[PDB]
Amino acid sequence: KSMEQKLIS
Amino acid sequence: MIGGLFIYNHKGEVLISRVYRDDIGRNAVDAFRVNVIHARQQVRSPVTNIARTSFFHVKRSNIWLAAVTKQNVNAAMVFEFLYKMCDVMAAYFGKISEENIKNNFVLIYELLDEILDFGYPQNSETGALKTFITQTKEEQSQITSQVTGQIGWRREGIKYRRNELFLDVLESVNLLMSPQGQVLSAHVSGRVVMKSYLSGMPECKFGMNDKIAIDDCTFHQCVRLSKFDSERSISFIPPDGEFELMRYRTTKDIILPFRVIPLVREVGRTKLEVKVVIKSNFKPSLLAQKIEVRIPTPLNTSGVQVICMKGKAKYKASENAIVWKIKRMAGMKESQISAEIELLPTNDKKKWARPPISMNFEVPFAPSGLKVRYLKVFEPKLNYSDHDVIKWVRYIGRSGIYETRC
Amino acid sequence: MIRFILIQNRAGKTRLAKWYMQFDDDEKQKLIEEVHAVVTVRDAKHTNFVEFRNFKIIYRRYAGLYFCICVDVNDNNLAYLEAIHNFVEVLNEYFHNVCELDLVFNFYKVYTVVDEMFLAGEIRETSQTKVLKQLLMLQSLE
Amino acid sequence: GEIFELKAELNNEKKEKRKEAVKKVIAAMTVGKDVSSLFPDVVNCMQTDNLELKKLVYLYLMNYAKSQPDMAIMAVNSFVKDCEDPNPLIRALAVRTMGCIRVDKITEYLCEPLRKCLKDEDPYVRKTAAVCVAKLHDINAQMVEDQGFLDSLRDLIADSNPMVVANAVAALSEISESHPNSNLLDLNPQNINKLLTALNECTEWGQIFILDCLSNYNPKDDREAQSICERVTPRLSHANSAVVLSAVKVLMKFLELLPKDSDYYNMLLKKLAPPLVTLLSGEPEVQYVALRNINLIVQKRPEILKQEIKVFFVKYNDPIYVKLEKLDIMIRLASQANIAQVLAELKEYATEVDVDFVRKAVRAIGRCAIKVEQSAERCVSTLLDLIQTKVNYVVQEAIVVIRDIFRKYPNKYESIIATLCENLDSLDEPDARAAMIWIVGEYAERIDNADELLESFLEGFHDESTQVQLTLLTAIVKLFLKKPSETQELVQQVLSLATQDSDNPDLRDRGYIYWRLLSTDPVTAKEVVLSEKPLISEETDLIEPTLLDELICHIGSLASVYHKPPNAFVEG
Amino acid sequence: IEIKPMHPNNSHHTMASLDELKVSIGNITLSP
Amino acid sequence: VDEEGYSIKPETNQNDTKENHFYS
Amino acid sequence: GMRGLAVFISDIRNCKSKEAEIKRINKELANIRSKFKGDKALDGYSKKKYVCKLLFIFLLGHDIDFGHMEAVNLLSSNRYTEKQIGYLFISVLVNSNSELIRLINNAIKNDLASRNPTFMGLALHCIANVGSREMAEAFAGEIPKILVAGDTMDSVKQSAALCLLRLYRTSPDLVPMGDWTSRVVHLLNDQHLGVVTAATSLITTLAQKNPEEFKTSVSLAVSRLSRIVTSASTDLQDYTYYFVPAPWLSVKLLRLLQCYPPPEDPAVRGRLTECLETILNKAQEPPKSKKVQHSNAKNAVLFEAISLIIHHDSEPNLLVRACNQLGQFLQHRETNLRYLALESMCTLASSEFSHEAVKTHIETVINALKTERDVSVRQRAVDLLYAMCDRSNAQQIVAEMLSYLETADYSIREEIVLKVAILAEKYAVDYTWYVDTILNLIRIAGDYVSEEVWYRVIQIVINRDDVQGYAAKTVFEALQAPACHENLVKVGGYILGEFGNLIAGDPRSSPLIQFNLLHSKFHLCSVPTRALLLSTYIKFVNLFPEVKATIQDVLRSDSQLKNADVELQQRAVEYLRLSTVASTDILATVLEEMPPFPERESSILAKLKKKKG
Amino acid sequence: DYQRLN
Repeated sequence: KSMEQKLIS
Repeated sequence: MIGGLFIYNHKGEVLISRVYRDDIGRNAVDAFRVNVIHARQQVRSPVTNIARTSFFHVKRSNIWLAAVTKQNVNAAMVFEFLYKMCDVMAAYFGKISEENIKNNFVLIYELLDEILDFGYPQNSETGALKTFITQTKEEQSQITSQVTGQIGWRREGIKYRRNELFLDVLESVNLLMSPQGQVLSAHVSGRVVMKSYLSGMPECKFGMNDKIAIDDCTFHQCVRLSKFDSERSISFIPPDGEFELMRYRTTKDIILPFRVIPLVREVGRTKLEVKVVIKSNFKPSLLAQKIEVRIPTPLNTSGVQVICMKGKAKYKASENAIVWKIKRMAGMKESQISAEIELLPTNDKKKWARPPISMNFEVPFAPSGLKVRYLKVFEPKLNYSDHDVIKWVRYIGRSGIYETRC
Repeated sequence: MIRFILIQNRAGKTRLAKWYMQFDDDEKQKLIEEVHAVVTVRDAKHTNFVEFRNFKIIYRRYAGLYFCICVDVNDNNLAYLEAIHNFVEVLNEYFHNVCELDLVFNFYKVYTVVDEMFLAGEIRETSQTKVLKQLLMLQSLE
Repeated sequence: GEIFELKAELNNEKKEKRKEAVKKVIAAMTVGKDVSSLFPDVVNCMQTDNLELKKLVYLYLMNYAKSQPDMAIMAVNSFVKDCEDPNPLIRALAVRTMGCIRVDKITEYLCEPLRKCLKDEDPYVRKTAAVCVAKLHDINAQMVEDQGFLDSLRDLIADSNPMVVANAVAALSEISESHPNSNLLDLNPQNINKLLTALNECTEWGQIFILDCLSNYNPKDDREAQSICERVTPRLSHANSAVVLSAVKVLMKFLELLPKDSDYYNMLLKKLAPPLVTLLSGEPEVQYVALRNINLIVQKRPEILKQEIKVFFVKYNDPIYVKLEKLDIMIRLASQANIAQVLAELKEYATEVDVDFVRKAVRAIGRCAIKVEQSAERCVSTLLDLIQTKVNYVVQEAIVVIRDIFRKYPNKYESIIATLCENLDSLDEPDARAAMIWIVGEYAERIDNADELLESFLEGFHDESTQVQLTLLTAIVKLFLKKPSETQELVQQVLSLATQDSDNPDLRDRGYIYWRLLSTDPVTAKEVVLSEKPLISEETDLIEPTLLDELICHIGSLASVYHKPPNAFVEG
Repeated sequence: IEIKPMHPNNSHHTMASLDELKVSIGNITLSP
Repeated sequence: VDEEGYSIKPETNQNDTKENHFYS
Repeated sequence: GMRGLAVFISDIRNCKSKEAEIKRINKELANIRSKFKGDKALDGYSKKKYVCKLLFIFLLGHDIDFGHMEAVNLLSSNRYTEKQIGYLFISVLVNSNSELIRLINNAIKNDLASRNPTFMGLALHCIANVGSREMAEAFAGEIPKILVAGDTMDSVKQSAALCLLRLYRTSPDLVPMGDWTSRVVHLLNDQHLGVVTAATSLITTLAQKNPEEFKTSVSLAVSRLSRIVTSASTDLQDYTYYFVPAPWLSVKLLRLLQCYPPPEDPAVRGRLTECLETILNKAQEPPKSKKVQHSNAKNAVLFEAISLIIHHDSEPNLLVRACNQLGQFLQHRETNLRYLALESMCTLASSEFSHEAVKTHIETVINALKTERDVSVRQRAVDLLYAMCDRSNAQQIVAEMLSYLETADYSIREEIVLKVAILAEKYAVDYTWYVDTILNLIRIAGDYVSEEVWYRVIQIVINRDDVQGYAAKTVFEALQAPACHENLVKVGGYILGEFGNLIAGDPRSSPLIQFNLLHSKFHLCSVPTRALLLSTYIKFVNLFPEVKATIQDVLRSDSQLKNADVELQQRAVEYLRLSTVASTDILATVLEEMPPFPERESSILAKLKKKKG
Repeated sequence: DYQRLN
């Protein structure tokens, strides 16, 4: 899997 | 003819999908995953009509490969196409699974469009797809005339430093035999898998014991099949690389390499006492190998106990069957296994429904009694011959379905 | 009442399977595998619902996480769409601008954010206040 | 969503970064994502000299361009400018692809080069043109100049190169699915002597086209029909099915030569068995197709696999669908000689765990019994043990056999209903509630109980099989004529329901007809309802004489699989 | 759920009164 | 696969020709 | 901050293989097994961390065959975060036997009963998260007592309110109604609204049957909206989520009022109808948020509010003004707001005081059946055409659905078929229409023509003397289509059976001509279809004795007399006796006109109603 | 293993 982050903006 | 062509993973996710007819939309690709891969009831066939759309398929590793069509198509012609396709693939990026699918996803599409036009199988032949699908004018004009010719097996000329070739007389021995020891059905289905490393357009001719007498034998495309139906000449310009030149079936005088001998005697209501015995059946110089002996167990199987006098067994509930492996066993020997099984009475009182004892095994002779009497070569332009051609012949016999009622 | 709420990253790993129902393992994989199929095709010009056997799904995708609620047929639509968004926006405070990578490192921590905002099949607690309080107070002292 | 990220990527000034954009557009297309939007941005990449890209722009073009006819014009000048390219493999791709775009303006710009290409120096192009015509015919089926591409097509058959004439024949049969008045055409002594002769040099696939073609043809004299089969026979091998069966499909049609008539006919019956068997050795899918084809071929000509029957003994790890066929076939092959070993295998079969196997396998004894008198007594034995095992779903399936056995061996096995009614446990399978009711029917004089039995089933009428309904209607007016004293209150009900409730027009008509008979003339009522019915025939649950002959003429096809004429798979 | 079996066939003559039939037919008239 | 006009062959049996024979 | 976890889980997100997780997890199933059994004992972190690796592996799909009771230890614990991982491991795994089922539920009994707001939040929740029979039975009489408003803290009456619905749903029998009723409606008048949202639910699903009893606090639903909207701008900061004043809670109330009719108190219909025109006036002020979260929840309410408005059906102010309201969501840009304005406009269409208006929104829907395109968005637009259809609408509304039918998705069709069937017959000025449309229904579907639809096309035609002769001709003419559908033959076979004589005249449909053509389908049909034809045959053997010649020679045929199928023979034999042994007066009296079908329930509407759920 | 032939 890869790097995932942020459910905003 | 063939409308669509869809591959999926164990999860019902799409990997490749190429539609060749307006006949067919998303609708279908969806209506398989639903009705076949996520289907609740599993008892089924390989062909499946849904709303007057038909849905052929095959599985390999964890994969589904479906053909779709809105027609009364040649059913065989599909499955056989599905197979030749799967050959093309594995023989381009090794192993047919989700990683090697997604990894060559272009190479696939690229191939799917070349091998199939408007649902008509074109040129499935890997030995031609590789002259202009990559993993001058007179240089294309060849690469085409070859593709569309009568030969499509052989890139022209391209040749080896020494002319060589190998022949694997692989066979698989099928058996059904009652618990007495009486052969109900038993046949051998074998195939002669050349490996032509010859040079040029090498003409060839192949003999054996054609009179052991063969019940029927089917060829590859490369054998001049009317020359075979006049004389009994198996004449063929062969593919380069490995390729399956003929399959044959043999019913009579069969070296049945193993007699299972089962002996069960339940001791009241709860104790079950099982004794299987092998008897190897060939020249004792030779040794059979990779011997498995699936001994199926009750469904009320509390107990997991065994003592084996050779090899190494290991009970498997879920399998509901003992699996007993012998490293090697020479010809004309014996061998036992024993078990003691505990019966916690599950349902009412069905007298347990006993499968048979099935066997996998390799042995290094042709259980058919088939032997390769000769293999002629000839290239009239570039002058080489036998007496500067290497040759080779192996002989391997797996099981097939080696069932023995118990 | 709700049949279940899922989450699934675009790639189709199950990152929250809640079962208020006597489903079987063969009928749990199938609907997890299935839900995904219906949902990971639909853009922003289709209805965020859609029937699903004898029930229906409510869902929204927040960049790369597929939140779904298989609700009843008659259970309110735009009211269960927010119940995700106002369930999201409580994850937003508790994990501090939440992601996916938290929902795994803290995989036993959104079950408590769940059980709080929903139980048995229906909603239970819908203040971004009394929620964030019962969480961090349950934590700070153990 | 993440769809602009792409439009962006597809413009980036490094051509390789654009490429790897498309690659992601293809992937997204594959798994549903309606990248319908990106059309023009893909089309800006299609005027490129790098093929491995051009190719993937086409895979895209093909899909969306029917649902984008407006914009899809963007593509046309690139296409026509490929159908002229000095590389034939590029030409074939251009034309191959442009044929697949379905929007009438593009159809028109297409006719220009598809004329060129049907006449192209290169055969790999002509191979393509030939196909591109069937594609065309699937829209603008008229196109008058394309009534004059049927011209171009036909003539490709003569063409030197075997891959052209394979796609010629292939294309041209599918075009021939519009057959209002003057169609098929073809089919002459010049034609066939090419085809059959090319039946060697054409590929694997070409072979299945030509054979599936000829099967259409009728010959006239026998001198001809023989001299054809001598050139089809050699198809004994490879597409270890397709070609073989398609040659069986022909060979089976070309068998009007009267039973013994010739040394040929009693040899072509000999040739047909070996390669038929061999299909069982192939992979489990073709095994199936060919098991389903045998099961037809057994009915037309039970002379071929007359002996061979050992070949159908099911094996535990055969794939269920191969078993189910193997069973139903052995039953057709069951003879005065081999009910011995058949009955034996049948009882191996009925201890399996697949329920619809076990069943078909017991049903298979009754079918056997009914077929082979000598068996009946011993065949009926087998059903006791099986019943005595008390496995409900076996009993339920046996009652269904036991009934039809009575009807062929008219009760000299009464004893068994006592036995099997004390192994029953529950009767939930309607298939088999029917057979209970009908036995209690026929023999209501010999069941002191019968009026209980048939009362029991009136409790739940609506919500029973419109078979357990029709079968009970008759089983209670049968009882009534037999015990009218003590019954009337049942035909009061039954006939009531069948007349005054049922939404089923046809069970209402049956519920009147009885009510009318009884009411108008009871002497006729009895002599109609209880009239002596003949014995059922030993058959093996067969196929209708011409419905067969139609299928026989469909032997490679999907028809032979499903055993149903085309008209249960829709028009496109 | 109750269940039963079958007597054997008679051979000759104890006959069935048509009057019994006609009586029992006369009586029956049908329901909703 | 090619290298310089000739084709290659995967193996570690190694070359075995006539093997103690003649052309007599 | 467990490192046993954050190490082990950091290995699996660093992985780049599916068979490499088969290494790293099956190392961690061989790791934890060494822990409990053999070597010393570690508690606190060791029974907490070497279990949280077994709840995290069972959400990656691997076998938890070695490890459970390790965690049936954490249940009777001290701390809050040493039980939590025990009541998320008898919530994701109720054990493999009934072994721990008596050891689980006395490490619950001691925790419910231990007066505690923390250790009741784990212990009543687990009964509402599992909903087992053992977990239900023994804690039946318990739950009524807790809930009674009084002594047990606020956010525990939540955990009982929604454990007595779970249990009343799993085990309704072990929940009959005592007098904890009057105190539970008392909860509606609460300060803690997390309890009211948990109790407004429980008052519904139980007293779904009878709110007359619970009615009282019915009215006082209003008070918690109207005084947080009509006057001030951005009201009490409690739940002021995207400017909408506490939404996911006024849906639960308007949805408790939808159980049994409008309120009888003339003041409580004067307070409610005032409040209804607060929500019809929250949606007569424009978007004070551009992002979609607002109009959602403003309408999440406004819909459930409309959902009641209809259910009342009593206020033709709030009916024909709420449908003009839903007739401004049809053309709206969002597909959700159009979709829901077809889900709900649906319901109105059949109420006298609303329909006439609804009916006059039609073309919008037709030309939205002929638009958005995503099965579901158009699908729901049929359901509306189908509801709005009266005698006016029909002919258009039929030919329209007929159009949809072809193109439309296999997976229903019948759905549409059943509808067209029902509509056609329910609104036919002329019945020559009814026949033509049911015949279309057989051309276009046929494979989806249902059972009961082709029953009803006969029932109706043997009730209408004007159509008989027409049906006869039209049906006849359909059947010389060489590729006719089975269900044509099942119909056309019974139709000429009764009315073939009204076409006998025509020289191209003489009784020889007719029979010969039915027998052209006989060999190609299902037993049942053949069984019918045999009746149509023996009927013909009365209508026309011209052909009693041929029809007998068919009935005698081995094929028919010796059939393996019961009826197919039962009949062939019976029919032959009549043909031979039966007077002429008796045969003609017996094969009479067949009485008209009595007016009745129409079992088509009964099957559409059975397609749902 | 493989044995030379003619």
